[PDB]
Amino acid sequence: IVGGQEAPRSKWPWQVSLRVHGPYWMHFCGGSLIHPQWVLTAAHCVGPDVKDLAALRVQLREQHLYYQDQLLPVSRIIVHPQFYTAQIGADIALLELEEPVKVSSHVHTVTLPPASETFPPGMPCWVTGWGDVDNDERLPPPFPLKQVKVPIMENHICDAKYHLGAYTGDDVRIVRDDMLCAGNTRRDSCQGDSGGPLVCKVNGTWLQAGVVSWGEGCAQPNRPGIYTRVTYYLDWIHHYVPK
Ligand SMILES: NCc1cccc(C2CCN(C(=O)c3cccc(-c4cccc([B@@-]5(O)Oc6ccc(C(=O)N7CCC(c8cccc(CN)c8)CC7)cc6O5)c4)c3)CC2)c1
Repeated sequence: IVGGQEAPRSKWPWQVSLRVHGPYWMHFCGGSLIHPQWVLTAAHCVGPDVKDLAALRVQLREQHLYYQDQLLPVSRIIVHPQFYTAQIGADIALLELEEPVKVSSHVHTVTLPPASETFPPGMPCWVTGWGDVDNDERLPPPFPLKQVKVPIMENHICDAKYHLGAYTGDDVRIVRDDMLCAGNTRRDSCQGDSGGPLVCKVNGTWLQAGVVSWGEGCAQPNRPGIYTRVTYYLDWIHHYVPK
């Protein structure tokens, strides 16, 4: 997370950290709890190639990475079958946990948007995670969960911005219809936040609008952050995750 601030303990109780086995169980991507056995994340965090499940674990909401880890194993990685790269799209995946988690005020699910919600500009939305605090700047220890309020840009503004300073033909779409843009040069996600949630408050409920997907660097001029658009993938999600 670039810009913004350390998150409060009572906020983002759905935030998840994904961990890869090595010298230590290292954070590489975010996720969100959308059901007691289901984490929603980005496909590029776990694919496109098939990983060893035993090398992957999940950590539920933690104010600081590593200090009070209670890792949780994973029984299934479902990755969207359209997925090959983030730039093409369908950068969305699901993790099933070996057990259902227990829900509380500290730790509970996020609500998915109804298919009609467009998330127009001037909606207040926050993105969260333990990723880099700028281009090539690691989040320093003690690795607090960060948040930043990001302005949503309409898809067509954002596509056009990605064409400024580019050779790519204006008619050749870069920001796709299954994607969502937010951020500016002060406020953005970065590496390490991929797979975590962009959430927007609507009628006093938090809805996850996006999954942190990609961008040309972080908080770079004319390069807003790009997120997978959750509305686009509800039917796919619901094929696996009960209502
Ligand atoms: N601010 C929002 C935000 C949120 C989260 C994360 C980000 C980051 C996204 C990635 N970043 C980019 O700037 C970026 C931007 C655009 C495109 C890319 C990108 C472009 C093309 C490919 C990829 B890649 O992710 O997709 C890949 C597919 C394959 C490979 C690979 O295996 N190699 C590359 C090709 C190499 C190669 C070269 C020559 C010949 C061969 C054949 N033997 C093979 C071999 C290694 C490597 C790959 O990298 C990424 C990266 C940094 C910031 C941003």
